[PDB]
Amino acid sequence: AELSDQEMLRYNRQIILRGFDFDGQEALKDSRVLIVGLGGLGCAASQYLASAGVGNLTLLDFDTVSLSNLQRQTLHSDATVGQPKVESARDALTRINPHIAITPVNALLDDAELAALIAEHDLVLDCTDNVAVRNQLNAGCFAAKVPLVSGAAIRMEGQITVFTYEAGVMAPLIGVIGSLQAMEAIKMLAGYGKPASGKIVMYDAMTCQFREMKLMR
Amino acid sequence: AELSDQEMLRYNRQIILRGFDFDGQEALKDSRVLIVGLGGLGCAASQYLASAGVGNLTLLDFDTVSLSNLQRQTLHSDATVGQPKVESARDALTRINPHIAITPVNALLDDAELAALIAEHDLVLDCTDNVAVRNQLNAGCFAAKVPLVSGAAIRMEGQITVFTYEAGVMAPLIGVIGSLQAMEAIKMLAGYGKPASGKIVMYDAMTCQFREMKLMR
Amino acid sequence: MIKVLFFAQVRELVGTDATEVAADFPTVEALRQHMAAQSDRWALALEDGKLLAAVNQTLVSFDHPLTDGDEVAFFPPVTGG
Amino acid sequence: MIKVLFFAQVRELVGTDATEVAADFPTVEALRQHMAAQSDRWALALEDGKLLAAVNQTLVSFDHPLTDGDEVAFFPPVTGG
Ligand SMILES: Nc1ncnc2c1ncn2[C@@H]1O[C@H](COP(=O)(O)OP(=O)(O)OP(=O)(O)O)[C@@H](O)[C@H]1O
Ligand SMILES: Nc1ncnc2c1ncn2[C@@H]1O[C@H](COP(=O)(O)OP(=O)(O)OP(=O)(O)O)[C@@H](O)[C@H]1O
Repeated sequence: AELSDQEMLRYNRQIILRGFDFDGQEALKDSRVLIVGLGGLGCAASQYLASAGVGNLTLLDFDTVSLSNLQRQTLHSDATVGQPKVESARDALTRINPHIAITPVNALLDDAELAALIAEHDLVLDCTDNVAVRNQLNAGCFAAKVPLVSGAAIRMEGQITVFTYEAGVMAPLIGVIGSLQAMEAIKMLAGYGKPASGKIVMYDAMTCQFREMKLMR
Repeated sequence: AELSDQEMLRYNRQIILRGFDFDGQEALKDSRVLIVGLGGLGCAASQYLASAGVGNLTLLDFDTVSLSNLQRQTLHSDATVGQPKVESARDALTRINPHIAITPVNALLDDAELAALIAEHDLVLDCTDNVAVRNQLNAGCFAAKVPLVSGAAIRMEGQITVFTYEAGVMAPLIGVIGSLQAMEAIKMLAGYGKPASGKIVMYDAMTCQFREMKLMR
Repeated sequence: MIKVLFFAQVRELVGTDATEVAADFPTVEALRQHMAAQSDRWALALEDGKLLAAVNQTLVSFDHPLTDGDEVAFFPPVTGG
Repeated sequence: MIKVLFFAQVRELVGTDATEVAADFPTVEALRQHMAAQSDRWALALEDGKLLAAVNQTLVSFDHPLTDGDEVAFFPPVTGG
């Protein structure tokens, strides 16, 4: 906790929100969030987790930047094509906020290693593209009991779900879903609002409609 | 129209979307969109209109960048504080896509001038914060018959509406609404999908619920 | 009956999401005052000028005719961003 | 009757958003095959493995019991991003 005079000015528009106040902004600073997948969604969500103020973020991805990715991953650029994504992203992110601590992790951890990593944070963001990983995550998160804000998108369709315990893709869709995630994360971290656990919010871009569907164990 | 080999690679994930194809991507390139208000929303929406490929964009805002703005306006930075917003934004945007033509307009036009400007584009984005401006826009757009993708956000609440014819604010909310706008714009520009005209989609962040309410003349 | 729903900041201030009420308001504006007269918090939450009414999935003037069975939602207007 | 709704890519391929159908499927999987047998386009749109069923606002196994009055929505699953 403990905001400086400068943080307190930059974070103002957040601090004055009824129910949030200085307290919320201190929670954010004290948080340690883990983002898995700095691609389409990982890029959208982190840009706002950073600007909002989550003090500590860990980027986890093994891939590198490429041309095609530049149709939607705003954090990356032509000058960074080839470079690994955790690094391209960290650089852009620390430009957005030089106040937070960013740690990049260029790799492909296995179950033993994810598990250790997860237990080290307060919340995880599923920003991946395959059920292999998504399953490890859901597994580790449940074992340590660490909240999971999971999301996905492809073509013109998105989904977002919370756990308290090729095909094309239109650029702005990753933004809708990505910013949804970053919102829910902040909600959990500061105990502000009511989380979207217990359901899946689906977004249909082709028609711009949102549906809510109840989940069952 | 006419994509180069490089555009055709960068825009791929869009081109392969059924119903969009090369045709859509050529429409985008040929479009002339006008964004009014490069603040919280203007920043969110333009980042994806740029990466997606709208060939020509015109930034219209009279204000300058400031600290407080850096909690949510990712396009700006500490190094640009003080500089006008159209310019800070143009620079960041041309980094995202060196292929499009960006024109900044540092000013506060009146009705005569908005009207001339509007009639020069194919679509306008209402990214302002006051009914004075929003009204001029709605007025001019209706007169020339140019589509209006209007949006707004404050505290934890957003809205988006299409026309075919202080209080705090959580950072990620501007992202949800902003990316919604950029989506609908692309939809109109290429005749892809069905537009959200004839209603208001409201987003309640505190609970993460979306409502649709029918509009009347 | 009269499923009066509340959204966003409005629901925030009034502390409830929905409330059934006895039929007795000709205009939407009729209900607007009854509810607003409950307390200072209610007065503000439902203050005139800063409120928007939505009758059965459709937006309506602060006059639309209210009958039994109607579902009225009260949310605030948004400008900014 | 049986309000069978379609969302996203599924509705895209089948060309309709909703369709009422005569009660006659024990399991959700029962309806899954009837509709899929209509054509190659329907076969693919409702191909097994690439579909998700939602019975009356709640997600359900491809077995949930279907009775008259039920509302079944068919949308695809999303991974990626
Ligand atoms: N096991 C994993 N650990 C870390 N990151 C992962 C893992 N599995 C997938 N990812 C990452 O998830 C990201 C998101 O991918 P997305 O589908 O968003 O873009 P891409 O995979 O980078 O795009 P493209 O469709 O151009 O291939 C990637 O950048 C990918 O590297
Ligand atoms: N007449 C207008 N022409 C051009 N831009 C306008 C006009 N009216 C308002 N704007 C711009 O709309 C933008 C969005 O403002 P937003 O409410 O998003 O941020 P701000 O006004 O910059 O933020 P803050 O709350 O820190 O004051 C501004 O950046 C503002 O300058």
